[PDB]
Parts: sequence; C-alpha cells; structure tokens
Amino acid sequence: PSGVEGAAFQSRLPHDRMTSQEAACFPDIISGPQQTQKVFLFIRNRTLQLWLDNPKIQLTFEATLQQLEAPYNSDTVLVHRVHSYLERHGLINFGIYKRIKPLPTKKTGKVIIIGSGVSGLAAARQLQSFGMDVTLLEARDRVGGRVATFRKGNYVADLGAMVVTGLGGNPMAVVSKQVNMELAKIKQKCPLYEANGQAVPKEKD
Amino acid sequence: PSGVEGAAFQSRLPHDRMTSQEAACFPDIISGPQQTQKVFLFIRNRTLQLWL
Amino acid sequence: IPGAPQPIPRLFFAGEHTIRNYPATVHGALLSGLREAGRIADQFLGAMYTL
Amino acid sequence: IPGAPQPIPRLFFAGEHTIRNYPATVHGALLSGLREAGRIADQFLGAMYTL
RNA sequence: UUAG
Ligand SMILES: Cc1cc2nc3c(=O)[nH]c(=O)nc-3n(C[C@H](O)[C@H](O)[C@H](O)COP(=O)(O)OP(=O)(O)OC[C@H]3O[C@@H](n4cnc5c(N)ncnc54)[C@H](O)[C@@H]3O)c2cc1C
Ligand SMILES: Cc1cc2nc3c(=O)[nH]c(=O)nc-3n(C[C@H](O)[C@H](O)[C@H](O)COP(=O)(O)OP(=O)(O)OC[C@H]3O[C@@H](n4cnc5c(N)ncnc54)[C@H](O)[C@@H]3O)c2cc1C
Repeated sequence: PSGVEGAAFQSRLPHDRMTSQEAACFPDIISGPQQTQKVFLFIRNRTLQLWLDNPKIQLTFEATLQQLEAPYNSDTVLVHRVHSYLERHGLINFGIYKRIKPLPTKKTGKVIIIGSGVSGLAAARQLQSFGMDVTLLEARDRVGGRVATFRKGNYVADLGAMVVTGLGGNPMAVVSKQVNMELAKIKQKCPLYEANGQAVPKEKD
Repeated sequence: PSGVEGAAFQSRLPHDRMTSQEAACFPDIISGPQQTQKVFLFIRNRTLQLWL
Repeated sequence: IPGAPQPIPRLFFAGEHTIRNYPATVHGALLSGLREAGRIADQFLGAMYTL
Repeated sequence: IPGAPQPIPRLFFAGEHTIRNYPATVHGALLSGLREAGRIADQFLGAMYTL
C-alpha cells in the first residue's frame, strides 16, 4: 500500500471498486460507464490521501480541489459530492483536528448520547462538527468507559483497553497522530513457567 | 423484444444492466459480483413479464 | 396520532457490540460512533450529496 | 421552531412538464404521476425494500 | 429545561 492505493487500504476501502455504501450515495455513477467510476475512485482515494497525510487539520472542499490536478479538478460538483460523503461518513475530518471553517453559532437538532466511552465520544465530535447540539450523559465520574487507565504518580496501568492491534487500516493510526500517544512495540518473546516454577524448555513450547 | 428481454423493453428498462434507480435501492447487489446482478435482472425482467 | 405517517427514527445504537467486522475493540467502538453520527446527520440534516 | 431539524419534504410536483424524457405527452403525465406516488410513499411510509 |  503506497500512494492513493494505500490511502484506500488505510481507510479499509478497495482502491479499484466502489462499495455498497458508495453505490447508495452515488447510484448515478456506479450504474453508468466504467470510465466515470475510475474518475470517482481516484478522487475518493486522492481525498483520503490528503487527509491521511495531514490529519492534524481540517481538509476543506476548497483545499481538496486546489490540491487536485486536471482533468479531475475540472468536475467540481463531483469533487464536492465526494468530499461531503467522506466528511459525513467519517473517513476524513474525524477525531481531533484544528478547525478551519469554524462551527456555526446556530445549531440544528438536539441529540442526547448515553455514555462517554469512545463510541459515544466519537459520535459527539462528529455531530458537533455537522452543526448539531450534542450532550453526553455519563454515569461514571470520568470519560473513556472501558478505556480505564490507573494512575499514581507517573506510574500508569491500563485496567481496560491496552493493545492497539495493528496500524494497517486502523483509524487509531490517525488518532495517534493527533494525540500525545506514545505507542510501543510488543516483543513477542514469551517464556512459560510450570506451576513448580521451572521454565518450559524451548522445544516443547 | 420477446420473452423477458421484451418485458424490460416494454418497461423502458435495459434487460442486461441495472439502472441508477435500481442501484439506489439495491446497492448491496450492484457493488458486488456480476453473477448476483444477473440473478437480480432475471427476477426483475421475469416479474415484469408476469404483470405485462 | 392515529393514521399519521412515521418516516423518521429516534433511537440509534452505537458501541463495540454494534459493529460486525470490528467487534470487541476500541477502533470498533470508534467506527460505530462515526457511523451513527453520519446516519443521524443524514436523517435530520438531510444528505445533500446524494442528489 | 428555531433550531429544529427538517428532514422531510411537503410539496411535490408531477405532470407533463415535470418529466424530462417524455414531456408534452399523456404517457409522460401518466409516468410523472407514478413517480411521485412512489416518492411520497417512500418518504412517508418508508421504503422497506432498501434495507 | 416550562427543551428549542
Ligand atoms: C479488561 C478489558 C480489556 C480490553 N483490552 C482491549 C485491547 O487490548 N485492544 C482493543 O482494541 N480493545 C480492548 N477492550 C475493548 C474496548 O475497551 C471497548 O470495546 C471499548 O472501549 C468500548 O467502547 P464503547 O463506547 O462501545 O463502550 P464503553 O466504553 O463501555 O462506553 C459506554 C459508557 O456508557 C456508561 N454507562 C453505562 N451505563 C450507563 C447508564 N445507565 N447511564 C449512563 N451511562 C452509562 C458507561 O459508564 C460508559 O462510560 C478491552 C475491554 C476490557 C473490558
Ligand atoms: C390540444 C392538445 C392536444 C394534445 N394531443 C396529444 C397527443 O396527440 N398525444 C399525447 O401523448 N399528448 C397530447 N397532449 C398532451 C396531453 O394532453 C397532456 O400532456 C396531458 O393530458 C397532461 O396531463 P397533466 O395531468 O400533466 O395536466 P392536466 O391534464 O392539465 O391536469 C391538470 C389539472 O389541474 C386542473 N387545474 C388547473 N388549475 C387548477 C386550480 N387552480 N385548482 C384546481 N385545479 C386546477 C386542471 O383543470 C386539470 O384538470 C395534447 C394537449 C393539448 C392541449
């Protein structure tokens, strides 16, 4: 995965095919000639690349079009459609980024989210971005839910989630670029010890 | 136009392709393998034939 | 109201247990959140990008 | 209500002058009628066949 | 929040 083919991979998307979800929102394109579908898929993969290359700031529609080269930056409505689709479904402009277009002071719709775990928190940020009035109700005296970190001094111990299970196609990859996440690899060296206490010989393990 | 190919013609529909309107309501099918799309199109053309 | 139309939903579900391909994970919870945020906005703010 | 969501439409249009491929005809009026009947029902009764 |  490299270039635009990799941007699709990192977004868990096939780089050379339209998805069911994309067909639903762009039925005009997928039912039509294959040439057009390639134009769509390039804009999609390209826009994802732009966001993924710098996820610390908002990727606007304008900034997307200027970063595009002809003939693709010519059909501006298609680009706008693709951008808003990705924006709305949370493939770009998700997580914690510095906003360019500031939020409208006037909001639309009121939503109550029950729980401020990661799923609740992620939805809230998105809905807030879309201009909705969001309020979260959390039973605990803290956020995170089943992400529960023990802290005393500078000691740290996760009683909840602890492992990131790969960064290839993982939205946590983006989050880690946005946050003070100090990731560390796991040496898969794992010696066993029988009940008696003596190590298990290599060949047996 | 005769048989199911004609039922599609009489309904102003292409007999061997899914339309934009059909893609919208059956996005699961059109985004997937061509074998399934043929199964869809036959049922569509066949049902039209019965009605017509 | 008896005999009225009821097109829109009101109760949405997200979280680790709601995502088929990435259950029991943080990234799966994360993605479920982004999914419903988009569905709620689609349904209440309208999806202009589908026209 | 200021700040509320407005997802659904209310005013629909049919007739001979509303159908791009068959204007100025009876069959075109006919088809425009069937189109909006399906769109109205889709929007108010919900489209179960799309799930 | 006498939800807008
Ligand atoms: C011990 C443990 C280890 C784990 N290790 C990993 C790992 O290594 N890698 C990985 O990817 N995933 C791991 N997970 C899974 C991951 O932590 C969860 O899947 C994820 O955090 C859940 O996000 P969520 O928003 O769906 O649920 P939650 O985080 O539980 O959010 C739900 C929120 O709703 C609150 N709530 C509950 N009831 C109410 C109520 N009546 N009223 C108001 N609020 C309420 C809860 O307090 C909570 O804050 C682990 C989980 C556990 C339990
Ligand atoms: C002289 C002529 C010849 C034609 N020949 C052909 C032909 O040979 N082949 C062909 O395919 N097509 C032909 N057409 C076209 C065809 O007749 C029309 O396109 C079709 O009948 C229109 O259907 P419609 O429902 O869209 O419009 P309409 O039939 O006009 O229906 C609109 C209804 O709304 C009513 N209305 C108007 N104002 C109001 C109001 N304020 N309040 C309440 N009701 C109102 C009207 O009285 C009317 O009943 C012809 C048309 C004309 C005028």
